[PDB]
Amino acid sequence: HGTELIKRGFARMQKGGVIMDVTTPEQARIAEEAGAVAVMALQAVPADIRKAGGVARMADPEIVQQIIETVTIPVMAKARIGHFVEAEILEALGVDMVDESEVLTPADPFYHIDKTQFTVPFVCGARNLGEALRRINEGAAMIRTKGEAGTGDVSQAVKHMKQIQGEIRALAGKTKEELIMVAREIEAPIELVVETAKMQRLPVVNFAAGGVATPADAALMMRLGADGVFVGSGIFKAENPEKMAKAVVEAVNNYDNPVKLAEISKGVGAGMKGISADMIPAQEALQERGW
Amino acid sequence: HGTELIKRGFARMQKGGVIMDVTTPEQARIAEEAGAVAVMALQAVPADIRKAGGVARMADPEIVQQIIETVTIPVMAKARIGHFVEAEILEALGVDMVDESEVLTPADPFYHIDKTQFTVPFVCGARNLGEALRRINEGAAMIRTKGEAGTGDVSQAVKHMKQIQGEIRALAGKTKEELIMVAREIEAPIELVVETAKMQRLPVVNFAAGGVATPADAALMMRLGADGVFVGSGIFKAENPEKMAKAVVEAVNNYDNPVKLAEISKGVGAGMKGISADMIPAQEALQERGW
Amino acid sequence: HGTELIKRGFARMQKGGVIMDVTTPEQARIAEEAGAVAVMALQAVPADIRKAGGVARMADPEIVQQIIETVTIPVMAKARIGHFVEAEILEALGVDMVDESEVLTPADPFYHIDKTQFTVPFVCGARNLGEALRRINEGAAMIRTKGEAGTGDVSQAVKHMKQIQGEIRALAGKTKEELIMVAREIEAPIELVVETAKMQRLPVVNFAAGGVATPADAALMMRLGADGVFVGSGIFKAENPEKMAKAVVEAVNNYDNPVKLAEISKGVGAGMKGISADMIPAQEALQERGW
Amino acid sequence: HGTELIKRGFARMQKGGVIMDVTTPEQARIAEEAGAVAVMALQAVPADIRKAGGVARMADPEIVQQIIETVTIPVMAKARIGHFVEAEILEALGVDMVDESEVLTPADPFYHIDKTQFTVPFVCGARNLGEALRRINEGAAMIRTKGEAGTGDVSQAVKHMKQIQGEIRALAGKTKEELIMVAREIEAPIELVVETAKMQRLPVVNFAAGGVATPADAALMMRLGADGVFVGSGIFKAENPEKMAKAVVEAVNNYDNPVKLAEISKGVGAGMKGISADMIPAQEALQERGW
Repeated sequence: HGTELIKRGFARMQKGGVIMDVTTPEQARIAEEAGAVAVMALQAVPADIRKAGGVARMADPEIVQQIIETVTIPVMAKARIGHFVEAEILEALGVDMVDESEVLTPADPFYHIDKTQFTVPFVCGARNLGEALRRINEGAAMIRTKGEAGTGDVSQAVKHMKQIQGEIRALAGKTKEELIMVAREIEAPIELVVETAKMQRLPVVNFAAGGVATPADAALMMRLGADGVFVGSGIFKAENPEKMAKAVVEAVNNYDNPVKLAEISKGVGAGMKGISADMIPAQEALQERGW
Repeated sequence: HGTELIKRGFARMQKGGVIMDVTTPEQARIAEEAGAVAVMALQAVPADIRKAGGVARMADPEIVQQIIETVTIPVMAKARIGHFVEAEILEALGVDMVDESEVLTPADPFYHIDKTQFTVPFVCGARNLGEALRRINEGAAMIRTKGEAGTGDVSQAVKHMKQIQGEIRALAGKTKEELIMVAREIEAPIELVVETAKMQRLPVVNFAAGGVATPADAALMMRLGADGVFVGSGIFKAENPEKMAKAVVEAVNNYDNPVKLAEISKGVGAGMKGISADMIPAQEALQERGW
Repeated sequence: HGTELIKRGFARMQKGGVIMDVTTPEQARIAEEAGAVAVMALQAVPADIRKAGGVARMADPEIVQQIIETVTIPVMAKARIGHFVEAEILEALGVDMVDESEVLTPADPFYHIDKTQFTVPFVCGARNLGEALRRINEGAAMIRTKGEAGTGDVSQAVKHMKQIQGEIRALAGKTKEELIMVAREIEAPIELVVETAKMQRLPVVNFAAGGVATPADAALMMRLGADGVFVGSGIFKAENPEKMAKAVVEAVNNYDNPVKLAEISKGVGAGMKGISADMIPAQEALQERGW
Repeated sequence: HGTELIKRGFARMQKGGVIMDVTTPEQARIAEEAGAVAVMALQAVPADIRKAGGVARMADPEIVQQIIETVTIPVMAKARIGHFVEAEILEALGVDMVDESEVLTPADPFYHIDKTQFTVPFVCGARNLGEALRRINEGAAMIRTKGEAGTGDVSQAVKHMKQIQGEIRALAGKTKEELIMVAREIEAPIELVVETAKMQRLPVVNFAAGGVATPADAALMMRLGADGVFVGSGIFKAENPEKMAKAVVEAVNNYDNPVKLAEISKGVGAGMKGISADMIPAQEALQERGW
């Protein structure tokens, strides 16, 4: 199987980019022209998944094969939580990274995949520091904040990004006898809590996902310490997907220049009509999945 | 960056005036002719925001650019709570004051902007004396009562205005050992609670907002000690926006002359059909935002 | 009045020493010969105060005058909480430092003395970081952990010493927006929480008090980061006060040399028969005083 | 410092023996003649500690020096929980093993010693599998069940011995995905829970302590899987310490021969008058210490 370094060397190439979720070959072609670094083939954007309801599963193998033949950038895919056979079918198709999505219906209500047995690197969700460290223990090669997929509200993504980054800053200065106590409270391996405290960052690349809907929200996450952004319903549910796409990609490249950001936001168009994240009942919140 | 005095010298020029919220260049032209002191460009008046629902964001940069070119009085804008990048884009556009509105959807559920790092002065909401003093600590150059935006009921604005002004009157006569105890109960800096107690007023200009719907309500707030009034849905959701506008502006200039106030109120027209503030559930109350 | 620097320059001379509580001139003479740095005149050691009960007050002015004439090292005294007139009488007698003791019966159930109006430096108790910072705000020139006076159990002193020092280590690495949140939770001035976080120690000298009963416990507190130790009932309620005194003084000077510590502990004698700190009801715990 | 193997090679020499707690040189001489493998010097047997109350501490250094000069078998000692300076003084005296006893008054209510920094091997208590694995993580070179010291009731020791050994038997057959779930429930390192499951025993020597009072109880613990027995108040609080001593030592050597055990128990004498373990309130139970 692929060494952990090489899986933690496919996740580092994605730094400072944008990943756009697409459903058809034409949408995949659009994203590549805008300058994206990867695409995420799925049957329907997270906004539609809330609307349609029912049971969501892995995309049809026919679609993921067509997108791959259409773009040159790496292609990712989604699999249900704990469905180690779905992740086997995607890997055989040639995807470069499999995303254990909480958007799709969980298949195993207790366990996640055993990601160390596979070769393709994975990406997993995380709400706090405890969840980030457990996932890396299982072999996750990247982490992305859960947020609230399909709502267009960046309130939840910022909350989870300050929880992960807020805790990692407190670990500085603590003594060994205390870092052992923290590992108990957050229920994380003690080997990682010491590796994190020495580095002051998650030992794997960390992205932002859920609620990114405008060029301003994209550059906000990069100013909180993210290495990139996952943009889904925000672009292709907007007024003009083509214009919004180039704006978001350019926003991440100039997240620290206020003068330029004003230029980008002009003429982009109206964003997706979201849903207030505080309006969603807890039982309906996708973020609650991924124990 | 701009010195606190100059930011606390742009907020003082607005004393004894009216600020009217507008959405289109024509509405901006209307307000200026009525004699207003400033306009607040936004995508939709707070009355529509309740009706439309969804996620509300910063206005389109194209609109704020058009209003600025249309009026000579200063132009303000709104930004979401905690979205320090949106406040960066507005400042680059040339607005003279950015309003951290609780009407829009909060972007950060824990923190507000760090307003001391910017040059354009800010304005922030407040329900009591504790909230007013914390905001000024962060660099707010003006305070306005939250009220209940979009309801047309002046019950909530009066309540919050007697909470802020009622507390500042109790601080007179107290001894140092006691002013320290108050700062604990209201959770405010002790340096400000002593500056307030010596001045018997908020050290920054204070306006009234939310529920002002008639020339009588406008002059009521000025008789409770306000320095001005923020009028939003009240004017342009009324029967005749043009006539209501001149009446409200004239009401604030004669708030202490009963004979004249009768003359102003004649022929103005029917006010906006409001909503009883006591009918709104707490979870739906915009005033609860702005912790 | 004495400048805060000079009061924070009388507290620094006491670093790396032992302060022994004495009741009679002969006990005061004993402590000086053992090499102590100061004595604390009081009517009865904290062990007797629990036994006798009743109301405890400031020592008789006749006693404090006799001790001062007997020793050359500085003489301290105790005063009740909030009794600003008792602290006035001691200062006139010539004591060099007044100790706002929680052992004595509180006189004011809401407020402490206003220690900035006096010239003699003060010392005050503290259970956590919040209490340490409030006391320094009022003008305290030294801090000592409350512990559980008169029990001979070093369990409580260690607990409070890891609470104060444990919190100061977490403050390293935090950002300004977060140090403001901490100051709210611990209810401390924001100016101090930033001074502490930059220094990684309390800005004033910190001692250990309560439960020190053997040469081992004395060197334990110095190994947790204390600058000294307050030893009360431990020495003069032991089998041989003369031998225990020289041992404790020598323990603090060799707290980091295991070979020597064994030599000191040989032939010292039996320590005071203490009381298990977990056996004391909360209403009877002296540490609960000093809100 | 001593390698973990050598500390886990001083604990293995004690297999299949008896360790007798002694207070005076004569008692130490008695135990050696009976054929014991080690002695545990302390100020008073656990039976007296309950009766005397107060605060219990490390023995006088004079006593531990006298016992060592009297016997040829290794000499152990006790230290309070979390008192890393007391364990330093004993090591300098020449003891071969330091016992972090829960019988003595805890000195640190949150943490135990950091036993990896020392050279002398340690022994620590344990009520279940979770506690046994955490202690070994810190560097414990032996484990002994807590039981209920000083009661003479073998009900509690058997309970804890079936908890530790009962859990280790369930771990057989489980899959990796499940051994990770167990490590969460028992809050133990995942590296040890896999080492235990492969060996089907604690990776360090395990003894029995608390409630052993007769030659029958001694051989009962050895039939439940113990490697030895710690006998304290049982022998020297009995009718005839000399006869009981040889009986208990001989019981452990013939724990599996019913015919011989009858011969040993004849003429031994009356055992210590114990206290029913179910009569002791939880707050008074020594076993509750050692979190």
